Amino acid sequence: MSLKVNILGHEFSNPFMNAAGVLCTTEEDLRRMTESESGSLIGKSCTLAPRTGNPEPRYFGLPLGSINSMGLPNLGVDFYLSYAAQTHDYSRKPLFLSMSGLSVEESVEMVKKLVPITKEKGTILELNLSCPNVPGKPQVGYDFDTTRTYLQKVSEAYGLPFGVKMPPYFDIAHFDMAAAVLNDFPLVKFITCVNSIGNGLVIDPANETVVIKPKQGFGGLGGKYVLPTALANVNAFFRRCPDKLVFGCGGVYSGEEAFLHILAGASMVQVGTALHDEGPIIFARLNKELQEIMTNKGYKTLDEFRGRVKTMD
Amino acid sequence: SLKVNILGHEFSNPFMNAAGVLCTTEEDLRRMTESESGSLIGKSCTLAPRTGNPEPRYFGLPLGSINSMGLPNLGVDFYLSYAAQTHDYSRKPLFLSMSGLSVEESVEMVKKLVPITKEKGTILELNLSCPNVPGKPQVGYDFDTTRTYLQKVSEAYGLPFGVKMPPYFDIAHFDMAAAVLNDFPLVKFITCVNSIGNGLVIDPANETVVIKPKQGFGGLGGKYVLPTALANVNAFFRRCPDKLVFGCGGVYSGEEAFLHILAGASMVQVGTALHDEGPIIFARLNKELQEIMTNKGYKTLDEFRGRVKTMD
Ligand SMILES: Cc1cc2nc3c(=O)[nH]c(=O)nc-3n(C[C@H](O)[C@H](O)[C@H](O)COP(=O)(O)O)c2cc1C
Ligand SMILES: Cc1cc2nc3c(=O)[nH]c(=O)nc-3n(C[C@H](O)[C@H](O)[C@H](O)COP(=O)(O)O)c2cc1C
Ligand SMILES: O=C(O)c1cc(=O)[nH]c(=O)[nH]1
Ligand SMILES: O=C(O)c1cc(=O)[nH]c(=O)[nH]1
Ligand SMILES: [Br-]
Ligand SMILES: [Br-]
Ligand SMILES: [Br-]
Ligand SMILES: [Br-]
Ligand SMILES: [Br-]
Ligand SMILES: [Br-]
Repeated sequence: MSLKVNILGHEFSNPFMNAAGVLCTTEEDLRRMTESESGSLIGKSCTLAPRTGNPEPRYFGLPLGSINSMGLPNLGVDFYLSYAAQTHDYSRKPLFLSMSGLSVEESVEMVKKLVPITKEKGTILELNLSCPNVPGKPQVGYDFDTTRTYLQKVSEAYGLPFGVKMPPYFDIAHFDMAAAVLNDFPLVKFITCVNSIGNGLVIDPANETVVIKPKQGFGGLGGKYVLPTALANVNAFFRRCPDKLVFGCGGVYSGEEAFLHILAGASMVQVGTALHDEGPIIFARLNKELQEIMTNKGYKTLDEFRGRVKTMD
Repeated sequence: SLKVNILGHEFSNPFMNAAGVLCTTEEDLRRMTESESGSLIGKSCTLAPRTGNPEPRYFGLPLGSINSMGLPNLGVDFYLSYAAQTHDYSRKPLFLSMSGLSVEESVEMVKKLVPITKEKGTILELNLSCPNVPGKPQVGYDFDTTRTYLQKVSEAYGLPFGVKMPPYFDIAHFDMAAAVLNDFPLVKFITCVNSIGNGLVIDPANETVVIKPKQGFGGLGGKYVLPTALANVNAFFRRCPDKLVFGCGGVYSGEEAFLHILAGASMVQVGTALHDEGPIIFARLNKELQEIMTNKGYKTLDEFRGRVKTMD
C-alpha cells in the first residue's frame, strides 16, 4: 500500500499539501507545514516587495466554506527564496513557492531570482494566474492573450519546469481555449485546478452588511462551494493536456474528497479552507482516510485509480 | 406588503419558479398557477419539440443540484398556446422563457410572441445562458454574440423584455456585460443567474459520475450558488440603475430571499428548492419573508431593496 507520488523529479510521501495562501505566509506557518504529515507544501503567493494586503476583515468562515479578499499579503519574494535556500528541510519534503506578480515584468523578475535556488535546492514554481482579489487586477487566466504573454516570458526567463494556478472555468469553449494556450508551452509541467470562485458576495442579515471590507464585500469562495467546480476543471484539463500533470485544489475536507480529485486526474491534492478551519493536524487524518478508502476498494497505489473516473457515455 | 409593481403588472409577492423547474407541461404550469407564487415562467423552449439529453440528467444533492437537461420541451407552439388560451391571468402574470439555439431560431420564436404579449401581457425572458447543449456555449460569455442576439431580438420583438444571464466571476466581465445590456433599452430586467456551468460530481461508492450527458458535466444550482447569485444581482443592480434585476440561485427560505432583495432583486426565482419540495414551498416562502420583514419593521420590499451595507 502506497500514497506515494513520483513526479517533477521528486518522490512525494503522499499527495497532500496546503493550498497557496493557507498556513504558508510566515516562517512559523512554513515550519508547521513541514512538521505536518503533508507530502509537500507551498509558499504564499509572493510579490517582489513585501505586501500588506486589503483592509480587514478580509476572511470570513462559512458553514459551506469561506470567502476571502486577502489582497496578497506576503513577506516579499526574498523572504520565500531565503526560506527555500537555507531554512527548509528538503529531507522532510519538497517545497513549492507560489509567485503572483501583478504584472508580467514583476513575475519575470521574481522567477529570475528563483532560478539559482531551484538549481541549488530543487524548489518548484507554481505561477499564480488566478488571483481574484486585487482591486483593478482581474484574473489573468480569464484573458487568453495576457495568459499567453505571461507563459512565454516566464518560460523564457525561468527556463525550468513550472506549474500554473488556474482560475475555474465554466464553459466548454473556455476549457478548449485555455488548454490550447497551455499546450503551447512545454515548460508548464503541471496545472493546478483551481483557485477560488471569484467575486462572490456574502451578507449578514442581522446588520444587513457584507462580511468583508474590501471591494464592497466581493470575495473569492472556497470550501464546500467549489468541489464540483474543482473536479470538473481537473478532469477537463486532465483530458486536454496529455503531457502535463494536474493538481486538484478545491473542497477537500476528507480522504473521500481527495479520492474524487485523484479519480478526476489529480496528481497532488491541495487543501485550503479545511486546513484554515482545522490546522495542520488535518494531514494525518487525510492520509489515514485516503489509505482506508483505497483498502476498502482494493487499491494499492494512487495510479491504480488516478484519472479512472467512470462515465456513462 | 410582499407586493411588486413592475413591468406594467402587479405581483402579489416576489416569488416564482426558475425557468425549467416545474414548467414544462400544462399540468406543471397549472400547479405553478395554483401555487402561492407571485408569478411563473415557462420552460426554455425551442421552435420544435426537443427530447433533451440522455438520462440520468438531473441529480439531487445535499447542497443543491447538478443538471444537464438539454432543453427538453414541448415546442414553442405549446407555450404560446398556453399563454394565449389556457393561462389564468386573474391568478398571476406569466413569463415565457425562450431559448433558440441560434439567433435565427430566437428571432422566429419572439415574432410569434408579439401579438400574444400585446393581447394578454405575456412577458419574455430571453435565455442567454444554457450551459447544457453540446457545441452551443453560453451566449452570455461572448459579448459579441450577446450584442447580436439583443439587437436582432430587439428589432424582431420590439417590446419590453428580460434576459437570463450566466454568472460572471470577474469584475471586468460585470463591467462589459452591463455595458452591452445598457445599449438595449427594451431590456427592462436582468435575471441573475443561470446555473454555474459545467461542474462535475462523482459518486465515491462506484467511482462514477452522477449524470450521463457530456461525461458528467452539468450546471450547478442550490446552496452552491448563493454567493455567486447575490454577487451578480448586486453587480448588475449597481451597474444598470435604469433596469430591474431578478434574483435566481440558492433560495430555500425567506432569509435567502431577503438577501437577494437586499442585494437588489425585484423578483426572486426558485429552482432547486422547488424541485426538492414542490409548489407548496411558495406558501412557506411568503410566510418566512413576512416574518423577517416584521422582525425588522419593513412594510414593503422597496423599503430595503438594494440597501445592502458595505464597510468601505
Ligand atoms: C485565506 C485564503 C488565501 C489564499 N491565498 C492564495 C494565494 O496566495 N495564492 C493562490 O494561488 N491561492 C490562494 N488561495 C486560494 C486557495 O489556494 C484555493 O485555490 C481555494 O481556497 C480553493 O481551495 P479550498 O476549497 O481547499 O479552499 C487562498 C485561499 C484563501 C482561503
Ligand atoms: C432541472 C433544471 C432545468 C433548468 N432549465 C432551465 C431552463 O430551461 N432555462 C433557464 O434559463 N434556466 C434553467 N435552469 C436554471 C435555473 O432556472 C436557475 O437559474 C438555476 O437552477 C439556479 O437557481 P437555483 O439555485 O434556485 O436552482 C434549470 C435548472 C435545473 C435545476
Ligand atoms: O491573497 C489573496 O487574496 C488570494 C489570492 C489568490 O490567488 N486566491 C485567493 O483566493 N486569495
Ligand atoms: O435544459 C437545460 O439543460 C438547462 C437550461 C438552462 O438554461 N439552464 C440549466 O441549468 N439547464
Ligand atoms: Br477589474
Ligand atoms: Br458550456
Ligand atoms: Br469505502
Ligand atoms: Br416595462
Ligand atoms: Br462548446
Ligand atoms: Br466570468
